[PDB]
Amino acid sequence: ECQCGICMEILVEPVTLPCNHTLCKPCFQSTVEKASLCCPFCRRRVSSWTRYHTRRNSLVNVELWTIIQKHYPRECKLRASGSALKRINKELSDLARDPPAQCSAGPVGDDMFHWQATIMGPNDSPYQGGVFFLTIHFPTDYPFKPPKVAFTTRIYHPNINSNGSIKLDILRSQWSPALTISKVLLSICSLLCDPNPDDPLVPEIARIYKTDRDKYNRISREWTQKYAMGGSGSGSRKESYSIYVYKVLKQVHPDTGISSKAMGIMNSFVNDIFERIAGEASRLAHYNKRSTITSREIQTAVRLLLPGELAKHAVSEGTKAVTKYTSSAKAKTRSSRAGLQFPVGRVHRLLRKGNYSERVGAGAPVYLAAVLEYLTAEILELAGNAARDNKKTRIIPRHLQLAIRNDEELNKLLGRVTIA
Ligand SMILES: [Zn+2]
Ligand SMILES: [Zn+2]
Repeated sequence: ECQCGICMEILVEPVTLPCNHTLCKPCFQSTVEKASLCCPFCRRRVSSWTRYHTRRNSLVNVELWTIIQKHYPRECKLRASGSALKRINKELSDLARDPPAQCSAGPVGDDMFHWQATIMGPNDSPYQGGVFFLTIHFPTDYPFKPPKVAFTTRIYHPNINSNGSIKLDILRSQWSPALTISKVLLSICSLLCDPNPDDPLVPEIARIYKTDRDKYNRISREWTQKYAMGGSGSGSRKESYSIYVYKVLKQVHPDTGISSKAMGIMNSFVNDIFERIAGEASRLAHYNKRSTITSREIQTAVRLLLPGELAKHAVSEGTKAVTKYTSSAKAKTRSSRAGLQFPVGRVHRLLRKGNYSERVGAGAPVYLAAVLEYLTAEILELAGNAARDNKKTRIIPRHLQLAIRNDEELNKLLGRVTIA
């Protein structure tokens, strides 16, 4: 609990500066002794203090060091043996440990430096009942530089403008590494309950808030209604498509099996293709200020990321799936309605879960599921062919690597994925 405000790892050889900020010795030497010679929290000069004590081996607060060592030895010894990414990874764990009320945030797909966040309109405030989405961008120098935070949902606030920019001291001048994204999100919640009209970002809204509060409250609720009516993230657990890879392998090679080690690689392929297409689809949606990812954003992602004929075929399979899905009967399952083996409803959840956008249309998961199915069928067809070469009836990792390397286009697509 008595943690280092920089790295969020248990204080080892804590160093307490004259300003009485404390940071573990590793953080101190890297950020104060090696270059800055200033406190990373309040920026007070500690040059004279650092040189006087480094010569006498008296940087560590012995009293503080002995207490945490006896009380919490396991974490001191675990730690004993980049910084931005790890700090961001520790933030996500902190968010899961003490989830901030009315708030949630998580990375966009597998990109840790780009998060999505939701803020429920605080209770008894004119934004109550609305869900407000925000975009968070962690800089290279995190936590030494602030995170870029902005609203993507329009809101009526004296300190929030049409760009989604948030005028809030801790986001810039008063930012400190000791702050966490959870603390930042809770400060935004307070700002919604108690605007700061005397330091406005939108003077008109501040003047109305200062001279006609009834008006301000009315317009805030109308805006909350018109525009405001985002989770842990993708998580660390690896999804699997074994059920559906098996189904496709049966269609393509009914007399050929696939080993357990090979199936894990197939999952890796499918998960990698999902992440890349959805990630690009997320970029396009944000680029064009669209709240919903649809079949259009998925297609353009496939057109750009897939090579040559794979892209053309995948685009065809995705277009035919959506077309068949729109004309199908409403009663059957979504996968059945699109004529696919891969799970449409499940792909939609994973698209929603990955924080790729505020909303996800019904055509997107159909188009993406059909693309995943097609690419899976191509890999399995070639992998099965590769196995038949070696006089084998069961696909193994070696046959998967062969099929990818022997196909120019698939090698371009999956060559970077590691096969053991
Ligand atoms: Zn530290
Ligand atoms: Zn300080």
